[PDB]
Amino acid sequence: IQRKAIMHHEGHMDDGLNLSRSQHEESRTARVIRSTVFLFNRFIRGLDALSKKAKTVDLPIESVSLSLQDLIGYFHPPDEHLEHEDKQNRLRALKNRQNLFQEEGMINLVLECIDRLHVYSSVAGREAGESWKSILNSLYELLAALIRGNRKNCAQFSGSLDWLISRLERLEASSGILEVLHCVLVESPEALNIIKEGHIKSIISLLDKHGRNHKVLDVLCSLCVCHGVAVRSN
Amino acid sequence: LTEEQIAEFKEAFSLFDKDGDGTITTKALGTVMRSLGQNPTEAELQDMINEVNGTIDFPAFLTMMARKMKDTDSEEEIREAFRVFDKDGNGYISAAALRHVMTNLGEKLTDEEVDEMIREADIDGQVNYEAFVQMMTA
Amino acid sequence: ILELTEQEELLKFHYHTLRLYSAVCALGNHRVAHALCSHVDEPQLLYAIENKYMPGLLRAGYYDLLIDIHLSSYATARLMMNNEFIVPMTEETKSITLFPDENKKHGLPGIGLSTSLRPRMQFSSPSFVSINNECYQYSPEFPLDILKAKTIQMLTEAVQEGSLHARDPVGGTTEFLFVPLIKLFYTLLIMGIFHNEDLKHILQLIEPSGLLQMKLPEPVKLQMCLLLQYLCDCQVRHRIEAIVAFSDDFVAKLQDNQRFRYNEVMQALNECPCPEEIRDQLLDFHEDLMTHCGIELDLTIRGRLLSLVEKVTYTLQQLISETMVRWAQESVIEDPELVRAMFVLLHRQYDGIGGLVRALPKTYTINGVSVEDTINLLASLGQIRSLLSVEEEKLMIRGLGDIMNNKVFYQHPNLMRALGMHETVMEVMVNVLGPKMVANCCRFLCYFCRISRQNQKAMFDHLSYLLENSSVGLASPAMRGSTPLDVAAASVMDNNELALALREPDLEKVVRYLAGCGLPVEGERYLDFLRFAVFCNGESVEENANVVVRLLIRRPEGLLAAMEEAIKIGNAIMTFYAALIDLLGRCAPEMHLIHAAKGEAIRIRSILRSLIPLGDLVGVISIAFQFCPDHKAAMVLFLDRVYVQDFLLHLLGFLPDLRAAASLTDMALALNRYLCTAVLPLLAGTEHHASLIDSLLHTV
Amino acid sequence: GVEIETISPGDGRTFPKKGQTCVVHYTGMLQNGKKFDSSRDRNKPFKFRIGKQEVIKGFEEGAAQMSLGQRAKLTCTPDVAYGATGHPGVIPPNATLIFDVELLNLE
Amino acid sequence: SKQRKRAVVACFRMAPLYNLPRHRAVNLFLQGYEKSWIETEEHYFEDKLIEDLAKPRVDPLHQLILLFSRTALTEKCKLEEDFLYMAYADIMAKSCSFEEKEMEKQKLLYQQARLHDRGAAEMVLQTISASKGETGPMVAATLKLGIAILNGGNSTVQQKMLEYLKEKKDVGFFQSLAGLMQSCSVLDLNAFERQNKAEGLGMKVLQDDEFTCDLFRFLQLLCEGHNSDFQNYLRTQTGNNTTVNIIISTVDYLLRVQESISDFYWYYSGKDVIDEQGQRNF
Amino acid sequence: ECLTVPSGEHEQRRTVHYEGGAVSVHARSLWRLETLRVAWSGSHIR
Repeated sequence: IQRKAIMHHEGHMDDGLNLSRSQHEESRTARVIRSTVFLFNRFIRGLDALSKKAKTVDLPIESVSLSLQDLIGYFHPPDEHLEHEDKQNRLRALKNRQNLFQEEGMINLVLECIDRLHVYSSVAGREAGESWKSILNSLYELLAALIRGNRKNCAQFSGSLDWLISRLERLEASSGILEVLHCVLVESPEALNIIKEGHIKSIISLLDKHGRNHKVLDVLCSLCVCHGVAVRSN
Repeated sequence: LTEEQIAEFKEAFSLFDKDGDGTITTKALGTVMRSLGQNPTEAELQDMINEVNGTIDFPAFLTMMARKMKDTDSEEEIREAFRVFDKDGNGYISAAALRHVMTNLGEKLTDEEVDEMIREADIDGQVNYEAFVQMMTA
Repeated sequence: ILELTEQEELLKFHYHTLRLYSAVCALGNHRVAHALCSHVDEPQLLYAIENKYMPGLLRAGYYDLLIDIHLSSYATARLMMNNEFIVPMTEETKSITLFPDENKKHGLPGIGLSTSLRPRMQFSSPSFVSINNECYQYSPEFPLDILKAKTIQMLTEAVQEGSLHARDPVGGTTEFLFVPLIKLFYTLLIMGIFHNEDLKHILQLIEPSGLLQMKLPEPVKLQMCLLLQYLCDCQVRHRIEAIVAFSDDFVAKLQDNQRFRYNEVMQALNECPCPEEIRDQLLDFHEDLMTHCGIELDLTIRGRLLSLVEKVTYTLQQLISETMVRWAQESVIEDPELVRAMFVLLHRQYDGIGGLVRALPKTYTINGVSVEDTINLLASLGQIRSLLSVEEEKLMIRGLGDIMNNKVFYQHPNLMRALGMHETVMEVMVNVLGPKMVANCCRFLCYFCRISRQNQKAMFDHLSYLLENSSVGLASPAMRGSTPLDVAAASVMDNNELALALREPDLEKVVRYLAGCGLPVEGERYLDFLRFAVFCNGESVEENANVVVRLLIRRPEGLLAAMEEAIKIGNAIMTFYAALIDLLGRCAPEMHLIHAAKGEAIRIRSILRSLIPLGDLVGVISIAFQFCPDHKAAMVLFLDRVYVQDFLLHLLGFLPDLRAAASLTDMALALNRYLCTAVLPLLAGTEHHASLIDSLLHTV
Repeated sequence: GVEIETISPGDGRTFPKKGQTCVVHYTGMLQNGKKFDSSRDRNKPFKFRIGKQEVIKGFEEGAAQMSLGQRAKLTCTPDVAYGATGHPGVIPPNATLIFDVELLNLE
Repeated sequence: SKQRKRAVVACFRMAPLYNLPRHRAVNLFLQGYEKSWIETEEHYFEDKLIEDLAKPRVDPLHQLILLFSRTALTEKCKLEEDFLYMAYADIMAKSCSFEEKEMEKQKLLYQQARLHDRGAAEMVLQTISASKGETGPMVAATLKLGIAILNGGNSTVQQKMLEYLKEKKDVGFFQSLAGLMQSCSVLDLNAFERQNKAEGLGMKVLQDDEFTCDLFRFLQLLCEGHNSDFQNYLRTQTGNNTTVNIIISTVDYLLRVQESISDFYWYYSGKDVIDEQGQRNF
Repeated sequence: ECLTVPSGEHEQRRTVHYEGGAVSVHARSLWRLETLRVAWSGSHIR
């Protein structure tokens, strides 16, 4: 149904519009959605200004990092000291928030924000862009936040795995990508069937660059075994 | 069905099989049946092949062999079932004994079925059982 | 290694390396397990058994590597066959006596009688030479009695030291002391090792009637719970082997008794023996034994069962009933898995009757001849049940082809549905769909459906699911015996009862899948299935038939001339309308119509008058002298039911049949075919008599 | 191709014949000293047949050269090893093999 | 009819009485023994057990009830089977002269007191709310226990449940009740006809009946003793979000059963000598 | 069925639609009321 709405002098019998009220956290998240989009499109347009031509022409920085830490705190998983009933109440609210950001597609917005960011190595007056490492680190941590519960959101996300394994070898912020990839590959065997040989060779290569990371071995262990079963070829 | 007959049929079919995936030739049906002591005519062999492709499969072979076996077994069973009664040797059944033994275990429904037998049995009352066989088996 | 106990980065990383080595060889990768046997250095694990100064992390890691490399496959293999209880019938099996020599106590369940099947293992040698299918062999090998004696020493050691409450213990926690050790002993107990000589020792260690009366952390007693549950299952195994040993004595008495009673009644010369003739004529041996056993409920032999039921009433049960409650009391418990494992054993100690109820419709007796085929079939079945949880399809097809070639598969068709292996096969097929693997699975199930009657009930209990995947069956010569739709069609054919037992939403699914055929070849398979769904014995039902014809008067979808258009144009529409006219010919019989007007039977038959209004006769004459043998018989069957002797003689011929008496050769397919199709017109005449005498001389 | 140094001899001259099962306790390592296999270590005399040709080829050339109770080092070419691919899982590609083989008994 | 005649032929065909080579008879004896004999009585042990758990720190019984309470509070979108729960629901639910009526009031009320100190009402009340309209044997075991708690009409348990549904405000329980009452059964029209003809030829109808007699006896045992607050609460349902007037729903279920009884009348409106199956169903 | 506005990545979401099914519970089926008056804007609705 894409029943197109127009006004009319009379209408039909079937213009009986019924009413139903929202909830408080739903209104909260929706206002968060509008504020979030309205910030990040300013941020993207500032990067499009300071990418192609060199101007001053201004860009949002500290409000963005502040809002970003806020949204890191906003998807915080509930603790180990809570009542089990209240733990699952807050967990239910958490998954509802994750799903409401999933459907509006904030993830791809954040991903292209990374794409526009992940350019140079410290474009702009780098007094202002001094916090570049912190901004990318918080963006990877937020990207780790928006997945860890939902099977469906990470299995939907799983198409963009190739870009992540491409960016695995940046040597600068790769721990965030590795954490995101780990939390994705735990909860969806749809993603495990996607991944292929050169990806794994690249992961072993990243181990062959960055010393001895126990996290990498957790990744390979997760890729070895599904929720209950195993994959032989991997 | 008996066990070692199934064992012998399986062993004969696999014995004249080579590859082992239920694929023997059509002409070896006569050979495998005459190894099993079965020898019908040529057109009956052809009708049983046409009942079955080129590769004779296993269970329908067992089913047709079950038909050919349970034919003679059904004759001997209708012999022995009325050799339970009627010790003289004439195969003749009195109708009061039909009222007795018709309500036997298995079906044992109401007076409808025994009236259905007694309305048409031919009663001289000693009744030949082959009329009963022709009656019940359509 | 013992100096690494504070290099904590290196400690954590190497712990994760052991975690990964354990994680790789999960569930039967023997090809990778031999490679780890190269890497793991086999006695180093034996040394890491006993190193009482390693950290508990690496302690648990090496015991897990030991179990995962050398033990896990056969451990799972007996974990699957814990619940099957099949047993041969020799005097060795009859040698079991249920009880320790008229005592007043239980058996102390480490008894090595064990006449059950309990499938067994092999081992490969991990030498590095050329391949002998060694990577794909059974499993890498390992010593056994060394492990047995040293783990017994580890147990007695850990008991007689940790019970004194040392502030030492090896991995800091007693958790790191006991947990991998108890885990190893638990896995090694299941594998048939620890025979009676050391069973007595370990049950002196734990029973005395000690281990269990210590003070523990949580996962230690979780492992102890699993140990105790396995002991309960060994009690059940012994119990059922004993009751089969009793029945072997008991049944022959009943056999001789009722054959002797038959010859008693036969021998007498004295109506009133006719109820005895009635009693000797149950439907099968089932109601025979039902009367024979229910007669002992309210012959002096019945006193032996009266004894034996109270003999198989059954103090380990009562100490369990103490200590589970005590653990729940004194030590208020988190970890709801432990709570579940607590109360399952707690309920099970009282539901020994009900667990026995759960058990006995799986046990089974087998003659001593067929033992190896049962073992081989069960091994292949355990193989495919292991393959359930993952190239793979070739292993599956090999396993199925091994299953296809067994005597016992036919000598004991109760046993197959007793295993539930059809449900396993169907679950594999579910796991495939969202290849030719499905084509083998459907083939096995259709091969399986017909081997008895009551098999088909159990196959019929999945038809709600089974119709939903109809679009797999498509244009392929590998379609007969290959569609899931063909599995549903295998689920009907014989049973008049089950043909009644299905309901209308299945047929709703069918006609929704059939309404999409507004073009195809694929409709004729749906119509074949419905033809199986209406007719079913040689005489049709009406109850399916009314609903089928009603839903086709929704959408059947100049149709008479359309067939008579495109003959010479590719058999698809031809056989399609053949199938559509075959289906509609299976409604409105005569016994409820020609004998008496039954109301709606007239109106369905009038609807059948309403479609193809005897212009069928064009198809009758047009086929018979050219596609030739097949379609015409379907037209005959449509005419024979819905639709005097002048109109009979109007229809005229068998002359083309007689015209090819030696020259043929699809003409050689209508030969006997119309020796049963042109017999329905029993209920120019000289010309037809001449042609029939010509066919008679052609068959002289 | 094989470069056999007799570590410890047996009698030197009683080298086997075809159709005889050869009893060894080998502990082979890599070129780089990395130990990978040791038929000593599982306490099991490995056995094989000359002419049936299961063992690798340099090991087979050493199988007709050592004597009754002779210990020798069978240094082999990685051509004569599993090959330019090597063993899938254990031996890296073109690993030059260094053994320690002790032939014991015959049948 | 037709297949009955071949059935009579088959009744003559079972002439192998006890040829029965050696073990087919033993196998069928095992079948018949398991079928007919093992259904016995051990079932005194429920009183002993539920005595024996309440021997004190929190009670083991309270751990068990709290286990099922937390398991019910998890979100699954579809309940499991959990034969642990299916065992212990029945184990608890089997534990329930003017002087004799005095005594049998008090023993029953003490046996309910053994449970509803331990939050026992709320596990049943939640596990009803878990399955949304699914009619599994789960729900039948819960309603058997919920009846065996409210059997005498304890006012404290009624107030307990009202305090629960006023605090932890849930529409999913009432939505679950409406989803249950939506199907539950009707009588029949045609499955009797098919059932009868299959019965005649081969040699259920209300397979979901005793569940309905438990569900409505449960709803009866929520307004025993005239909890006028709780009788009003079913109708109008204020403290939650969206109301579900359950009483019009039970009127509609009654209307369904009315109509199907009326349709059973017309089928026997003329033949007038009613079979055993018609009486037994009716 | 509920009033909707089309989904992510569009128009820049300027068209109006209707849609049944699960978009109703979701985010973009939501509308904020406003009236004329500054004071007593949060009053009842008549």
